[PDB]
Amino acid sequence: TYKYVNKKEQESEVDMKSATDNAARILMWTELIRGLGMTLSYLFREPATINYPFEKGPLSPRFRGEHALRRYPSGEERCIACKLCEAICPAQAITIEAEPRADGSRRTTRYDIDMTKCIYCGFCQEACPVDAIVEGPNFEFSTETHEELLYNKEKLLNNGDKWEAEIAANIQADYLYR
Amino acid sequence: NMTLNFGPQHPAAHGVLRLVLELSGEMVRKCDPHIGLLHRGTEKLIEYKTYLQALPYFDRLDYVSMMCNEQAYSIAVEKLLNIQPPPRAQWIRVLFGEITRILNHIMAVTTHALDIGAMTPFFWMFEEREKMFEFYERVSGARMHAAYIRPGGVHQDLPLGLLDDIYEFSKNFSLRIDEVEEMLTNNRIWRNRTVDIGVVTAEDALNYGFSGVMLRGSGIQWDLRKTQPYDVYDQVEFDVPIGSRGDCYDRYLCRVEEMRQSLRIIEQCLNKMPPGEIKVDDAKVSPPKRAEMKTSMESLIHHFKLYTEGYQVPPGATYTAIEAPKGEFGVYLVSDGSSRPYRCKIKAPGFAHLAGLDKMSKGHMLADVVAIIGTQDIVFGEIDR
Amino acid sequence: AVIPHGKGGRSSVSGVVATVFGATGFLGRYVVNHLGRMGSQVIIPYRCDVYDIMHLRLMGDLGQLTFLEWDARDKDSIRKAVQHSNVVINLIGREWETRNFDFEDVFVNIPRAIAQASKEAGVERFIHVSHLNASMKSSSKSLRSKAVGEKEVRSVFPEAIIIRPSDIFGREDRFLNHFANYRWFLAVPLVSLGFKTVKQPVYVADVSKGIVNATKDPDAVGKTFAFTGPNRYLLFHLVKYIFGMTHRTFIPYPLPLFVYSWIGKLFGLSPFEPWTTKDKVERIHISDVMPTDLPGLEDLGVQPTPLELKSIEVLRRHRTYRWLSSEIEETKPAKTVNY
Amino acid sequence: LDGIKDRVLYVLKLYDKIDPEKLSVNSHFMKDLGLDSLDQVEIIMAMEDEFGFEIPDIDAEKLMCPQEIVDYIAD
Amino acid sequence: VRPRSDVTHKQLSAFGEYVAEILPKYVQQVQVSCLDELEICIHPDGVIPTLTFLRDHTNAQFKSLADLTAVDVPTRQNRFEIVYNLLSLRFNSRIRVKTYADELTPIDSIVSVHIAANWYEREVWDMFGVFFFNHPDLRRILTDYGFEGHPFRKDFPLTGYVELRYDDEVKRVVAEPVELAQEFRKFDLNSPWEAFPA
Amino acid sequence: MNLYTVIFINILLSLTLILVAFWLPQRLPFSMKFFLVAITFLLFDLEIALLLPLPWAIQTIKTSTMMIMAFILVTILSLGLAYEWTQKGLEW
Amino acid sequence: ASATRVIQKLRNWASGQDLQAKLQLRYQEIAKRTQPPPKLPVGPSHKLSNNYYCTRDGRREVVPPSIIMSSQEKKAVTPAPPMKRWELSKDQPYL
Amino acid sequence: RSRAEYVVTKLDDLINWARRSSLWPMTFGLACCAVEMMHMAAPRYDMDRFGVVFRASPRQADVMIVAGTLTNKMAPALRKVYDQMPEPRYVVSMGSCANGGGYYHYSYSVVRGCDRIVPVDIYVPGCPPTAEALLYGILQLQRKIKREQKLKIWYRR
Amino acid sequence: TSVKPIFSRDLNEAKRRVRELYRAWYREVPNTVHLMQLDITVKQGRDKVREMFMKNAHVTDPRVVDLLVIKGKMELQETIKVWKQRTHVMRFFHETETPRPKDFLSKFYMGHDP
Ligand SMILES: NC(=O)C1=CN([C@@H]2O[C@H](COP(=O)(O)OP(=O)(O)OC[C@H]3O[C@@H](n4cnc5c(N)ncnc54)[C@H](OP(=O)(O)O)[C@@H]3O)[C@@H](O)[C@H]2O)C=CC1
Ligand SMILES: COC1=C(OC)C(=O)C(CC=C(C)C)=C(C)C1=O
Ligand code: SF4
Ligand code: SF4
Repeated sequence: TYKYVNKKEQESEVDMKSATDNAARILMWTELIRGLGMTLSYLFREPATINYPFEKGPLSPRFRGEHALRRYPSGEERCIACKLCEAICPAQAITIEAEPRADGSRRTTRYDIDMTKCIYCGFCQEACPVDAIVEGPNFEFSTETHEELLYNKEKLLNNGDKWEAEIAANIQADYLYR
Repeated sequence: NMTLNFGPQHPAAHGVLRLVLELSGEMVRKCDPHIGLLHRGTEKLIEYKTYLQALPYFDRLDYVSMMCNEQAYSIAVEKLLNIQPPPRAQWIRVLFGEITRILNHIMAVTTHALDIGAMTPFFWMFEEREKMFEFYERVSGARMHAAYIRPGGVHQDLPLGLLDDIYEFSKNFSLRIDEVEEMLTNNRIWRNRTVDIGVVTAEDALNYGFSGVMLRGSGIQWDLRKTQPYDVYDQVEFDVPIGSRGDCYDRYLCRVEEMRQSLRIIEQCLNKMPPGEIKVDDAKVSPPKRAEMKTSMESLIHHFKLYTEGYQVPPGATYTAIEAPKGEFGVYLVSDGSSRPYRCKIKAPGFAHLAGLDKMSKGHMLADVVAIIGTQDIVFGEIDR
Repeated sequence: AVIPHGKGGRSSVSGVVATVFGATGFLGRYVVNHLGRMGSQVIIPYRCDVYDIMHLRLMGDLGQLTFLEWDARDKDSIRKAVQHSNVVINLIGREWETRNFDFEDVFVNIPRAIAQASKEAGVERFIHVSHLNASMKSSSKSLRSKAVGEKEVRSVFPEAIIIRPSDIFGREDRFLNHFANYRWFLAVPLVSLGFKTVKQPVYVADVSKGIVNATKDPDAVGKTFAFTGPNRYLLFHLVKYIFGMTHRTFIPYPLPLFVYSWIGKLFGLSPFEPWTTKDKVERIHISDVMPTDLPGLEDLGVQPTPLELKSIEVLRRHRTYRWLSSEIEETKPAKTVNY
Repeated sequence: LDGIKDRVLYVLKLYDKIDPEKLSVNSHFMKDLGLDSLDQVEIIMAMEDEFGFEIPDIDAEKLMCPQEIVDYIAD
Repeated sequence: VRPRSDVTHKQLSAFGEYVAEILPKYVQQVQVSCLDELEICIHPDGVIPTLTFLRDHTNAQFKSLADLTAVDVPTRQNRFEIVYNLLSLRFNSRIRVKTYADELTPIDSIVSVHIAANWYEREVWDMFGVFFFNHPDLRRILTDYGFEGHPFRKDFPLTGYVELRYDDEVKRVVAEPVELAQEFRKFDLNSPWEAFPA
Repeated sequence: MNLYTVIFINILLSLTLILVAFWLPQRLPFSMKFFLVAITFLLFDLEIALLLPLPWAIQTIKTSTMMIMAFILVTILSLGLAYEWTQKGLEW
Repeated sequence: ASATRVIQKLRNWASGQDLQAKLQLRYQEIAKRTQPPPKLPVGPSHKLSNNYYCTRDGRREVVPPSIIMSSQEKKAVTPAPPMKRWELSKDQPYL
Repeated sequence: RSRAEYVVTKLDDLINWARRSSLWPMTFGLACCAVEMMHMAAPRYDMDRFGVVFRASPRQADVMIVAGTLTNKMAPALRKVYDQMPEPRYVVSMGSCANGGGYYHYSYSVVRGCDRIVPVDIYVPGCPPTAEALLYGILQLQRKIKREQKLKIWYRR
Repeated sequence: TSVKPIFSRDLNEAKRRVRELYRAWYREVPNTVHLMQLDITVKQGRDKVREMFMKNAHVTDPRVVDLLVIKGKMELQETIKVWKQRTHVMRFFHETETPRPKDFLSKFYMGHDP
């Protein structure tokens, strides 16, 4: 099904009345005045902006935001170094090397997410079997120096501890969907 | 001829464009656009990345129509795997595909005006655009660059409040198109700036491979959404807005109509979305559900292999074209039996359009060229790839 | 130590952790450049606000350049800077005695405390930089004071290399820009009409490369190298040559120094970085000393670079649109004076 | 013509590699004084300037001795 | 499992025979994928002739060039596989004509047949190095002005050999041999077990 | 004088700004169309002049001659314009 | 909203439209957050019977392309049936 | 209070406030991060409110926001535009493509960070760094500009 | 053997083209050093041209030579039609990079893999 836009169905022959109406349109800028009315109208509408520090634009539970590594309620970090979070990262951001901890458990000696390399796809959130690496809600982590953006296990684990309460609520809300 | 380059920093240059102009006085006699300022190596990087981990790349080729772009890769990979997405997923891709064409057109119509000098239309619609991204963020978690449309099906089910919120946006959006409609469609100043500028004849448009609103604006009747119905575009009713003459106005008017026609398609999708699963049930192609991988061994093995290695699509090659908001976006994916692709030629509606700038901007002023780029809706991510 | 691995460019390792206290300087900028290029660990003590040291960040790689807040009067700041460095390079210097820092401080007092701590720290080597032809009796307080320092620091730090550069030729240098900027002055005073003060400039990079090479070479210990240059010059040709490339009229008019030292005193009174200095003036007409000494460039591995070669880049900003396109070939060279 | 020849010789004398001593109107640098193929082309270029006359490669290749140059320059 | 209509695999198949018959001097192989896509394969010399017949034949009008690309099979003697995908708005069908070109054996240019190819042919030269005779203005489009090497060739390193940084000493951007701070981890992904006879 | 006083303050205010502004911080583009416009501009600018005395000339006792003159001037220039339009001039 | 009637009337008029009916700012009409928990449906293939994969794996039952005219009277045939002309819309043919 | 130190602390506080309140940014407009700021310029998160200019030519720009990948063909330009900006000038690197190479790090045509080309003051993280996130980054630049004490350093220099 | 000719039937004809390009570059070096305000000497640059034109002196095959000038011509076009700014040109001179010694003892002293 098609539709002609800007196709004049027929040649309306000028009638004085028509001509006057048109000539008035050119002479007294009638349509231009129409446009001014629209903007005056909004001037009276409530502005949609938010006080950025005081009010925040709404983000729902799946917002990917900033990486964090979670821990079991007991206190044992969730990651067991299966290293498929490294395998599926599209940007090669996550670097993981592991060795059996003294307890005998499997754990990662080094877990480094290069956030400048990361493109926040959220697949790592997807891939983890124990769901140790999660996309945390915080988006405000702008840093003065490039090195700060590179994150080792201690920053991510600390990021995990700080935001665990909200991360748990967010995962709680969206897990049925996944 | 006073060679002058439209350097990248200039706002009208979309950030990266070095149009070497030869100014025969203010009249410009030749343009030699020097693209390449945003070539990222998108198609040599994909060869080194598995099919799922290359999806994200497709959200960054045209960065203003993310999901429609990732519906072309998803359809391609799906063809090469002879798998089809479940019924609910196909409606969701059509629902998100039209939200993206409204999103691209708000981008194209308002930024064109920003270039010409009308500043208010951009602000009114951009507030309507963040309303829309929210829909991306609420369904995928990313305002833009979602990664929601997956090679098989889509990634996660719609949250339980999205379709009501999409109705409320679509219910009131048309007045918003109506409002810039009044402010920038009859202004003698717009018409003069846009009418009879960059006229492209019908056969020339086909020969230059324009394939988009540029094809439809000159009267050729081609929409890959009705001609070759991908996904469910066979079960939704819409009217292609064919323009008559080809001036940059007829092309604007067509873009404003497609936003209106997309609201007609979005309405149908909310009214008729089926109950069902959002991703095909073959664990070999789409990853197993979180509960299943944590309770059934066959699912953990399938999750481990899919995330670590890949789908391993059967050897073959396909060119799949979908009507992206800019025009025909196609992926020629050549596939060896391996889990990672061998070649992925992204046909960008835009490589062809920018080539046409020299022919279309003929006998035109420095100012007309700003309108000519604006009416091609060119995003240099797609052209540079 | 740090075994040197890599191919040689950025993102590679050379194993030189080096505090460099006066890096923000014209010479400094260059010292950090090579050290960063080579891949060395560079600690840059700074006092000026962060805004001004940004130019040093892109040099060197991530985690290769570390900036520390430091105050000369506060001994503790120098202490922590050299805590983990194994090479200390001292480029602290100024031409205008500032209200709160005297030539002694900038040249002898401070550069002592620094090397003193460096030893306490156990830094393998310290490189101290003092101006060329610096007699303990030289006229300019600056030069003499600098001489005083090179002695002292030897007692605080024995076998501490002491490179002694001539006035330096480089973009952002004074030697070349100062004269070129005499344009504002309708007439360009030149003591003895710019004669009998033969001068041998040295490209900044040559100096920098030399300095860097010192850091990575065992041959230099207690050595007092003298980076000099590839050709000497009577101040006359230099001045005119400059004006030549700048394409601005040259009007050499002699000015009795006794009166000129007074002109230096005048600008010297300026609160904001006096442009000329009584101590400068003398220095400018202080003849370059002859080259019989531990050789510097070439000896340390870099072949000096003639002034005319890069002069075009240093003096270009001073030309007018009319001459901007003009090139070195069009212009004439100055003449040397083995004297 | 002698003056023209002097011009030809003049140019050669200027070229660095050419040795003033070996230089003679009958010297063929391509084969004698040791000038490289590319150098011969460069020489012709200098001649094109001194004589303000353009030489096609077809003919320029044919010119490998200064006399020959003089002869062509002649016509 | 995707729905497949054999109507197309029959229509397209027949057309393939039709093209082949009409252009037997160049058509070497004409196949229809299981995905209902035709792919006439032509000798490189048939570039001009086969395209023109498709652009201007009443029973096969293929007016627009969707894409011109060159896969690179290093094993294949003729390294590149120029592939031209065309669309027929009249018959709503697409066909692909693919030829083979080695590095120093150029292909003809079709800018005459379709001017769309003016840019894509420059793109193929820049990335793969195939040369197109009779091209109006062949010159690098996507790569940097001084780039050395053709990037999409399978034999070109991803990271490449040169990277750019600003050097103060010279106050200008300067290439240096690439030195990467975390090399691309080359995960081996192929499994030692096949999937089906194919 | 009163004007002189005002104007020098006016220059002083501007020179003060620029001075602080610089002190506190411490080839062939030609189209006959453009030349043609400038010309037309003066032909019109001169006419503006011959038309400027009209406020004083209104009070002239003649009146008939005044208008007869003024109408002729405006009409003949406008015809000049007319021919400018007719010719490629004014068509940039 | 929350606009004195007069401002609204001026607004509606100057714009020429009942902008109040369709305000852009959202107020208590947007889906409340914490919508109820979702129990999503399990699709086909979850049957515990007659679910053999061999009978549901289009991935590799696909075969190598069919080959015609390999190098190693008759009526004319088109790529496909000539296309059918699109028909003008009926809700809004023009405009 | 009475002390040449107090007068020099208060007056920079004045100079810093002026630069902080009116930052006129100049966006190159590379890739897609430019869109995620066109959203900051837009009505939900106005930037002008904070004293930010939607469009500013290089010579009149205080802040350069590099949004998007800096390819090896745009690098030579960025440096030019950074070099031609007025002296008081600051750079905000937006996007994992610009602060670091992000997806496309290992490409042969992408500079691995704009920090290699232009000194960077605040690094805003995120593939499309959210628009509040840029607004937080611009506000962090304002916190950095408040802390600067140029007049104090000249007095005790 | 049995190859098809790209543009030059034999090394002889091909060499003709190289001569032309050399001339082109030779005549252009001076202009670039002035339109780009490069800090190099025309003589110096002209030697560089020679360097490159000989770096590939060994090629014996006619087809390879022909492409080489096509490519060479393209570079000239980018430098005379100026689309290549100084950074691009100076790169030819490898001015910033530190030269690597080729002496075995030198390499031994510095790199694991020479
Ligand atoms: N022509 C030349 O440049 C020559 C120089 N030299 C020697 O080389 C050295 C470097 O010269 P150059 O770079 O030109 O000198 P600069 O004037 O550039 O200053 C060098 C550095 O010293 C620091 N500095 C100066 N005074 C103090 C102080 N009181 N406390 C702490 N730091 C201070 C400066 O830091 P900040 O700016 O932050 O205060 C600056 O970064 C000098 O010491 C000089 O004696 C010798 C011969 C010729
Ligand atoms: C909508 O098309 C585009 C623009 O023009 C309106 C651009 O301005 C820009 C960049 C503009 C700036 C300076 C933010 C981009 C990236 C773009 O895609
Ligand atoms: S996947 Fe989850 S668990 Fe396995 S390694 Fe990555 S993070 Fe640790
Ligand atoms: S960072 Fe993510 S978003 Fe910003 S440009 Fe690179 S890819 Fe596009």
